[PDB]
Amino acid sequence: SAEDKAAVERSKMIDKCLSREKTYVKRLVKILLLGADNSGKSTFLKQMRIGIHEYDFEIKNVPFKMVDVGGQRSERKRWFECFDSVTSILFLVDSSDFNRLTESLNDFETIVNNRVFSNVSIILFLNKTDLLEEKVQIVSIKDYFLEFEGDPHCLRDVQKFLVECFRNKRRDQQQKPLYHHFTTAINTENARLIFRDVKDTILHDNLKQLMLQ
Amino acid sequence: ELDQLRQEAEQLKNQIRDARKACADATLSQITNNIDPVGRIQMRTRRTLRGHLAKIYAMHWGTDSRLLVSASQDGKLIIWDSYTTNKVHAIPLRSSWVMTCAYAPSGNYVACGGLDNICSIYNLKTREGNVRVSRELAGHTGYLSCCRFLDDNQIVTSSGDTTCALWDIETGQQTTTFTGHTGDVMSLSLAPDTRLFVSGACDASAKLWDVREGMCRQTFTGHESDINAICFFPNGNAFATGSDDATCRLFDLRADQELMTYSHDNIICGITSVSFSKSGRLLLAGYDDFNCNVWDALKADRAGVLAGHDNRVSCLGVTDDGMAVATGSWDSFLKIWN
Amino acid sequence: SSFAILMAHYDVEDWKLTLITRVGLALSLFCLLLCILTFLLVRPIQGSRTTIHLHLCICLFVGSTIFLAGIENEGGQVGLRCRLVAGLLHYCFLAAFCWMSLEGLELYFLVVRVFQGQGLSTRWLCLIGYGVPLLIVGVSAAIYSKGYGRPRYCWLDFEQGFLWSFLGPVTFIILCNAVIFVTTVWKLTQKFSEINPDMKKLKKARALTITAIAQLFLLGCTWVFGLFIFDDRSLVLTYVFTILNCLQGAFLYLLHCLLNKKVREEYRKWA
Amino acid sequence: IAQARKLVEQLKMEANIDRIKVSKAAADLMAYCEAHAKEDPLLTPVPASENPF
Repeated sequence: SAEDKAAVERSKMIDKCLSREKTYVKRLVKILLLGADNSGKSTFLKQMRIGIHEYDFEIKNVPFKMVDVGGQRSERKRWFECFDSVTSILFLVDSSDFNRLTESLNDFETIVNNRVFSNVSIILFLNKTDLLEEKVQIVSIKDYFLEFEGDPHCLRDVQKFLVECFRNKRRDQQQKPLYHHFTTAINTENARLIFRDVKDTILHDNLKQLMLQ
Repeated sequence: ELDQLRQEAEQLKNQIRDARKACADATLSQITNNIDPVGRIQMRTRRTLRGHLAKIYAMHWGTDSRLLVSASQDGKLIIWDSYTTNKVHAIPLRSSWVMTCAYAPSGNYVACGGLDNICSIYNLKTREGNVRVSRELAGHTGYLSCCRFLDDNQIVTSSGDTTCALWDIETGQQTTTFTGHTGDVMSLSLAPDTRLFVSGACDASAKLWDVREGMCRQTFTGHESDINAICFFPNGNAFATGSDDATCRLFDLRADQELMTYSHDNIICGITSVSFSKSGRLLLAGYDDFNCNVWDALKADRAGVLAGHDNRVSCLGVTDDGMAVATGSWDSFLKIWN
Repeated sequence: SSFAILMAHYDVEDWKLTLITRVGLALSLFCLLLCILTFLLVRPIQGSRTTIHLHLCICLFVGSTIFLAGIENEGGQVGLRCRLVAGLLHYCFLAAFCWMSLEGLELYFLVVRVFQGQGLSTRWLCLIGYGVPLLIVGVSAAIYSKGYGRPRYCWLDFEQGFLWSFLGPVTFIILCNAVIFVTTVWKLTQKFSEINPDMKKLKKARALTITAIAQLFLLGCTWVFGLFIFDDRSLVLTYVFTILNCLQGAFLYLLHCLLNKKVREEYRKWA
Repeated sequence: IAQARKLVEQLKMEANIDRIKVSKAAADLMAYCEAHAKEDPLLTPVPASENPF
């Protein structure tokens, strides 16, 4: 009856737009991005481009959505369940700054041990690796971490200790692995690293689905 | 200095508890023992609203009891015509983590918000039918959890600041700030006369506020977990509250205490949404067990079950005329029940 | 009479093979009807997996029923009904193999093109798995319609090489599915320790064996024993093919309904 | 300092509130539910002619 037909046509147009974006939705990969002000998060995001902010980009024709939580923590079930569909958590840390390493470890422990983030993988980026070579051979990480074992002036020992410190803050039932990369925020290989880690995580899920028992 | 005031607070709390005990002479169940039960209540899905691509977190009815606004994780609002299952609008949002949505009583504006810390106002009726952001309300330091229009110009929002705010949309300013909660405020409910409103926070407490004076008239306790939903009784002299302890409670404003508890042993999951029927006899509650339970509000009896959804029933809604019930869920579907 | 007629380059005759075929096919038809009900009713398991499984089971059920009812010829003369049932059997089993190739393609989408959403819809799956057989059967009938039916059985004709119209697609699908099966097994063995860290080595072998066998019965690699049936010299291969492929529906039912946790949960919820 | 004083003052305003008996409140809720039972489509289902769904 004149207006009814127009209303149905408008509904059909809206449905067509929704169907057009549905294929993108079913094929999108979401990653949490967590980092402090010293972690080089802004430089990392700017290099890949070249409140909570959403970054949309594509790697090898796969749509990605990095969710940048700008230091907002809520420790509530609703806030964590808002991110129950992410495939991975990306964590940037300033590996050089030993005085703020404990704060980063505590934040990591608070986030990755939530029941919502069970069955999501962790990609851990240790930025400022070039600055570690300067800071190593000048200061000793034993001055900040008395549990350190090895040569504090060796880069491999310090890097292994940092990755072990972050791995030990993950409680039991680690269904998904922890991926660590020693990179810089201006590195051009970071997108490929994230792509490979996410692909491995999704392969883990797919093979677990193939598991009969 | 500190010890004296700490003891004074305890004495005042004991005095309030004693007054509440003195006003409690006969329980609601005892008085309503002689009222006949409402019997089995069967509601059937009349409409299924499909089109959302992700979990539906919020939903609000219109004053005309025909139009419907819904919010989903995919990052947009849809205005539905429930009589004909027609999409009137599809409004993309700047932030995809929307947690609440409001529909103005006039029908000219809708509101939404979430993790973006902003209450965004959209004008539905502009020139040549273009829906644009009329106003963005900033000032909340936490995620915005609920919003309800008082009129086209003022709106009350609750956030993770443990505070509520009354806004002026024309100026975009917080006219009045409501402080006093210790946990994150998760729910709101405007009184039918629009003069009072109750808020439920993550401190197992509900507070009654005066919009004009900006003060907490009463504080209600009794729950054991985070209050997720709250709703006034139709007459405005009482309200209901659902929390994560698998329990609904009915609180009286004038008696200033809990009247009766809605719970069952078989229910252990949290309650996401509560609503009343037009007469107040039915208390509809949505649960994490994929179901919506209908309660006899005067006898604390399960009148019926709404069991059409496949995921968490995240929102409920009853029309002003009381004809239909809209249930939103995490399966990206809205269902209309009679 | 025997299930090996679908692959044999001669007229296989053995009462034991006929009895095995009848018993196994009755049991498999019961299990395949159960499979169709499970794949159509159990909501939590719905997906591309379940769609391809359901349509493969439908094709196997229809083909097995037509085989049980009309594979034998009476009177020694090839009538019109014999051509019709020959063509129907050709279409049904070629459709089953097309849906098996779709199983393989979906497995490729799982283990190689790991990211989800890049796949084929239900309409395209049905179009492929029900129209490629239609194309092949139509072309074969147009070229050589006299190849449908024999005086002994109502299934193709090996004198002019017409049986390769069924064997060639089967061979191609079997080789492709074998490649994807080896890839799947390799990836699964690589990642089992990460997926299940504390399931030991004996239970590792048990789980890997069960999963590999389920995929083998999905992909149709059990039909490779029929590609070497030319003479009486291959009785062992003939019996192996008949036993493994008359029980294919039953094995699929076991390994994909009785060994699925969600199916058991829905079964318990139903009762 | 300020927080304790504000809490005490708020509790003082909460204490000096004219409360009524819960029997009267239950009676008022009963009266409202009984006065509007015929106007509730969910409690009393409406004939299909007058149901817009």
